[PDB]
Amino acid sequence: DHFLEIDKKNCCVFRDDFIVKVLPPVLGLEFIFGLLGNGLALWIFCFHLKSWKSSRIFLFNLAVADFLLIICLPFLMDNYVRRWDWKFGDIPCRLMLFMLAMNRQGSIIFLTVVAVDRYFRVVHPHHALNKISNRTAAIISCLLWGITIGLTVHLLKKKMPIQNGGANLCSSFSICHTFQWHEAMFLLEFFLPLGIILFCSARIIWSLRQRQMDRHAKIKRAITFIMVVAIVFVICFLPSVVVRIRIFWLLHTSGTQNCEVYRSVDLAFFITLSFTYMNSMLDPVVYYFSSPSFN
Amino acid sequence: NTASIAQARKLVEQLKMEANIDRIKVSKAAADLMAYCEAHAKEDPLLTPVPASENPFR
Amino acid sequence: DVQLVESGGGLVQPGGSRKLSCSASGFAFSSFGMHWVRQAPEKGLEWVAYISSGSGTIYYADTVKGRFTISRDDPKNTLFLQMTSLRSEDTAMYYCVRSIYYYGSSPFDFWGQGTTLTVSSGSDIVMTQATSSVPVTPGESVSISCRSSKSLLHSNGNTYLYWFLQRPGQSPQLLIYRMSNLASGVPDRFSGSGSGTAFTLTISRLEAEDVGVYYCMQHLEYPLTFGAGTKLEL
Amino acid sequence: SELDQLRQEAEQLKNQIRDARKACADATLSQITNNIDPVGRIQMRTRRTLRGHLAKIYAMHWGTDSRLLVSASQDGKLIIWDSYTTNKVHAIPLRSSWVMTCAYAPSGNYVACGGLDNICSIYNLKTREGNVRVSRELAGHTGYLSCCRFLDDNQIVTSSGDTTCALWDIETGQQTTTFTGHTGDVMSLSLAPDTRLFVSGACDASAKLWDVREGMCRQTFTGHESDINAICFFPNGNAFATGSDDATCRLFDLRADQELMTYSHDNIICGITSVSFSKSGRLLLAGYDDFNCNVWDALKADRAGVLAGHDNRVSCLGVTDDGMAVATGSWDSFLKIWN
Amino acid sequence: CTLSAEDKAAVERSKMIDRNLREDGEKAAREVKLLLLGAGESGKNTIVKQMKTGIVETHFTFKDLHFKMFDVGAQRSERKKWIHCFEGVTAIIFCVALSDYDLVLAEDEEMNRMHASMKLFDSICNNKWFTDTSIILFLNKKDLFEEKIKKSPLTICYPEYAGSNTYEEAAAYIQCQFEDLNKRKDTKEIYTHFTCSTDTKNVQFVFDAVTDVIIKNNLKDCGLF
Ligand SMILES: CC(C)(Cc1nc(-c2ccc(O)cn2)no1)C(=O)NC1=C(C(=O)O)CCCC1
Ligand SMILES: *[C@@H]1O[C@H](CO)[C@@H](O)[C@H](O)[C@H]1NC(C)=O
Repeated sequence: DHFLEIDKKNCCVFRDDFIVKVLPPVLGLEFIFGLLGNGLALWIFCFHLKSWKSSRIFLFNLAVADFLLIICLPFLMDNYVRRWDWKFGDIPCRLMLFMLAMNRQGSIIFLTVVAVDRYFRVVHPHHALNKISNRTAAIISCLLWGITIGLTVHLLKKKMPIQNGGANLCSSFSICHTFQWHEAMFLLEFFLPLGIILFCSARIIWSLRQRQMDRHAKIKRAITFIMVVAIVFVICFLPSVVVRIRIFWLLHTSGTQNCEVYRSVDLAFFITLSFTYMNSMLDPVVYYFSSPSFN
Repeated sequence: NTASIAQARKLVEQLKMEANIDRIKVSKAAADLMAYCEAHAKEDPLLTPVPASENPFR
Repeated sequence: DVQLVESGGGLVQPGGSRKLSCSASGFAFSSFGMHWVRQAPEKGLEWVAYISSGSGTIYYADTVKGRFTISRDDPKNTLFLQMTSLRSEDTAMYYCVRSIYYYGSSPFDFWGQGTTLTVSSGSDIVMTQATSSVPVTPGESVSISCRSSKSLLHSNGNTYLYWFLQRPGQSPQLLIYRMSNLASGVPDRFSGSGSGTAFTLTISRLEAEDVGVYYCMQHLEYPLTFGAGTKLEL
Repeated sequence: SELDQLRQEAEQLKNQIRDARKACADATLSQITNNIDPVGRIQMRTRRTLRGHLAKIYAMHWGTDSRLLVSASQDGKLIIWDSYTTNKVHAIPLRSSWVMTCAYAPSGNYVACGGLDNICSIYNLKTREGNVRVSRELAGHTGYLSCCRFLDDNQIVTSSGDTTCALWDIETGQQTTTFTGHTGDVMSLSLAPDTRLFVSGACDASAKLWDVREGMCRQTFTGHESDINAICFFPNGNAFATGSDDATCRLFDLRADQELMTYSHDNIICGITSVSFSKSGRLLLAGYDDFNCNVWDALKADRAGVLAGHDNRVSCLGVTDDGMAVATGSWDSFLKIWN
Repeated sequence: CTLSAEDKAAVERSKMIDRNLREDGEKAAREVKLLLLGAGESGKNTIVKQMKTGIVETHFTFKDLHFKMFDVGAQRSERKKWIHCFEGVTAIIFCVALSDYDLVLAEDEEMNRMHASMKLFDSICNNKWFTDTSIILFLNKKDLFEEKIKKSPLTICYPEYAGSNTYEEAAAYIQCQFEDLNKRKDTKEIYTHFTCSTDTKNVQFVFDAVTDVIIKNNLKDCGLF
C-alpha cells in the first residue's frame, strides 16, 4: 500500500490527516513565541550587555543556534499543511534539513558545554578552566560548530526530495530495514549528553549541599533552575527516542511487510518532534530571562 | 603637651611673615597672563594644530 | 667587570670541524644579542653571524651559510659557533661582540679578547675609506672620511653608521654609534659629522693613546659591512 | 592677661591678610578677558593606545625629549614606552606592588617610584650590565608617598601623607630639608620651571608655596572646599592651577596672592584627579572621575572640548614639553595619546 | 616593511617584554588576596603567628592555593586616600578583641574599645569600594573574655543588654550586634569565627570562606547568582 523505493530497501512512508490537523498550529505558536523570545534575547545580548564572559559567549552560541532552528519553521508549516508535499525544490529542502539537524545538535552540544562549565565553576572552583579568556572560548565554540557542521554536511550531498507519486517528501526520517549511522547517532546525541548533564547536575547538588550553602535563597533558586533545565531536556528529548527504539524493535520483528502496524508510531514520531521544537521554544525563558542580571 | 606656646608662637610668626609680602594688583597679573598667552599662541600645537608633516603621531 | 672570553682555537686540517665557545661573566647575557666577527691576517674586519635575544632571529653572512651554526645557552651564559667544511679562507681571529637594541641603545659596545684559528694549506652595501695610512703628530687634529654606495639615512631620521678603533695588539672598541653620539668612556675630543653618503670622524688634540686603525660600519641592513681601515702612524 | 592677646593675634593677622588681599583686587580676570577672541572648539583624536598594563594605572610622567613615557600600575611594574612607535623599552618589577607615583629625570637616566611602602626607590636606567637596578631606597616618611619630582640627578622632592614634604639627596640617601605646615595629607606636588620654588596641595583644602633652598613657606592659598588632588604651574611660573574633589578648578596668582578664576560647571559633580596646562598656558586639561577629561579655556573659563574614550576613572594627565601631544591614563589599564 | 634592523630588533624586544608581562599576569591572577584590619592590637599578632614601615605582606599556601595577606597597621593617614587600591581583594579579614569591653581607649579617656571597633566595622562594611567584598570577622581572646565575664557584666559596654551574664549568650549578642551593622545584606556575607584556638583551624576557616566567595563569584559570572 505505502511501499516506496528510497534505496529499494523495502519500507513505507505514510501521509495522514491527523498530522495536518495537529502539527501546523503547534508549530506556528512555537514559531511566534520562540521568535519573540530569541529576538529579545539577541537584542539584550548585542546591545544591553556592557560586557560578557566565556559563559556569556556559550549562551550566545546557544541563542543563535536556537534562532537558526526557529527561523526555518515556515518551511515546516508549508510541508505539513500539504500532507507531506513539498513545493520548494532541491536546494531549499536540503537547506531546511541541514538547518534543522545542525541547529538541534549544536543546541544540545552547547547545553552540555554550559552544564560542564557550571560543573567546573561549582565543584572545582580553583580550576584553570574557569579563568579562560574570551578568545579561548571563541576557538572552543568554533571547533564545536565545526564538528556539528562536519557531522551534518552529508544531507546536502544527496538529491532531494523523494518522488512518492502525487507527493514529495522533504523529510529524511525514513525507516527502511537497515542500520544507518545518523539514525543511531540520533539516539547517541541524546544518551550521551543526558548522562553528562545528569552527572554534572547531581554532583553540583551534592557539592552545594555538602558545603552547607543551600541555606541561601539564591542558591536554592540556582538548584531549582538546574533541576528545571535537566527536566526540560529529558521530557522534550525522551518520547521521540522511545518511539524510535520501538520502531527498531518492530523493524527487526515484523520487518517491512504488512505496513499497517507502523502508522501509529509514524504519527507519534512527528508528534514527539513537536516537543523537540518545544524545548527550543522554552530554552530562552529558562536560560537568559531567568537570571538576576535581567531586569 | 608643654609645646603649645611654642606652636602658637611659630604659627603667629609664620602668619606675620606671610602678611608682609608685596602684592601687585590683579589687573597687572591678568594682563601679564594674557600677554604671555598671546605671545606664545603660534607655538602651541594643541591650541593651533600643526599639519600632518609636523605631527609625529600621524 | 664585563668580560667575554673565547676559547677553542688552534690548527685545524681543511674540511674538518670545530666549535668556538664564548663565555660571558659580568652582565645579563639573556638580554643581549650576540655577534661573531673575524679578522683575517690581511687586517680587515668581516661579519660572520648574529643571534638575537630569545634566539628568535639568526642571520649569517653569504660566505658562511650552510656550514656555520651559531647558538647560545642562556642558563650557562655561553655562546657557541659550530663551524663545518673549513677552508683556507677561514683562517682568522674571531671576536665575540655584545649588542643590545632599543630606543637610544648603544650596540657593538663590548668586544671579546678573541681566539686564533688556523687552517693548514651584489646587493651588499660597499663602504670604502680612501686613506689607508696617514701620518700624524701628537697635539694636532685629524679627520677620517668614509663613504657608502647607498645612503644610510632612514625615513626615521637615523643615520646608521658606527666608528671603531683597534689599537695594536688589542680589541676594537666603539667610538661613535650613530654618526654623532659618543659611547661611554670615549673622550670628548672625538666628533662625528656628515650626512647621507659622506662621513667624517674628527680627532682634535690627538695623543699617542689614539694610534691604531679606524673602521666604519653600517647597520642599515644585513649583512653588516665594514671598511678597509685607516691606520694612524707616528 | 596676655594669653587672650596671644590667642587673638592669629585672627588679627588673618584679618589683616584678608583685608590686604581684598584691597589689592580691582578688576577680575573675566572683565579684562571678555574682549578677546574665544579659543573655539578644540577636538583631539586618539592617535596611540598603549596596552600592556593589567591593573589600574596610578601615575604617568613624560620625558624631556617628548618621546619616552613612564607608567605605573598596581601590578608592580614600571613600563617605559616609546610613544612614537608604541614600543616598550623597559619593564621594571617593583618590590612593592602598591605604587601611587612615578617620575622621570630630566637627564633621562633615572626613574623614581613610591607608594604605600613609605619608600621612594630610584632606578638606574643606564647601566653597563644591561638591566635596570635600584640606585638606592629613600626611607624616612611615616606616611604613604603620594608624589615625587626630580630637581636634578642628585636631588628629589617627595610628597607624603604625613603632612610633610621632604627634599632628599640621592648621593647619601638623607633628608636635606624638611617642609612642615600642612595639617592634612599632602597629595600633589608641582615644580617651578626654574627649580627654585614649588607649590604643594594637601587635604586641608589649602595649597602652599615653598622655597627649596630655604625650607620656608612663603604663601598660603585657600578657597577650595575639599581635598586638593592635583596642582600644576603656569608655563611662566607666576601662576598655578589646582584640582579638588568639589568638581572645581581654581587659578591662583603668586604675585597678587589671590585666586584669579574658578573653573566649574553645573553638570560636573565628580572629583578631579589631574590638572595640566598647555605650552602657551591658554588650554587647561583636567581629568575627572566621570570617565573623561575636559579641556578648559584658562582665560575665558569656557569648555573648549571633551577628551572621551576611557572606560574607567582618568587618574593621570601629561603634556609634552613641546606641546605636541597629551597623554591620559585611566583605571582601565590603558594609555591614550591625543593630538 | 619600512623598518630598519634596529627598529625590528626593538619590536622583538617589545614582544619578549609583552610575553614576560603576560606570564606574570596569569601567575598573579591565581593568587587569593586578603586584606587584614583590626582596631589597635586586637588579634593581629595572634592571627599572623597562627599561620606559621607601612604595608606588610604575608605569603602562605594551603592546599595548592597561595595567599596574599596585606596588613595596613601603623598607617596614620586618611583612609579614603588609599582604600580604593584594595577594590579587587577576595575578602576582608577583620579582627576584634572580645576582652576589651571593660577597657578604655588608652589614648582617649572615657571611650570604649568595642565601640571604636564597631565604628571601624561600620565604615569598612558600608564603603563604596567594598559593596560586594565579603568580610571574615575574627573574635579573639575568648578565654580571657570567659574568665573576665564572671566579675564584670556586659551592661557597662552595652546598657541595653538583657541576657544572662555568661559566655555563650554574651558572645551571641556581640556577634549579632556586629552583624546588624551590615546594610548590604543582599550582596555580601559575614563569616564569624571564635579564633582563640591552639589548633590550626583559622587557616581552614579562611580556606572555606575563600572557597565560598569564589563559588559565588563564579556563579555571578555564569549568571546563576
Ligand atoms: C534532516 C533530519 C533531521 C534527518 C537527519 N538527521 C541527520 C544527522 C543528525 C546529526 C548528526 O550528527 C548526523 N546526521 N541526518 O539526517 C530530518 O529529516 N528532519 C525532519 C523533521 C525534524 O527534524 O524534526 C520534521 C519533518 C521534516 C524533516
Ligand atoms: C526487500 O525484501 C525483498 C524480498 O525478496 C528482497 O528481494 C529485497 O532485496 C529487499 N530489499 C532490498 C532491495 O534490499
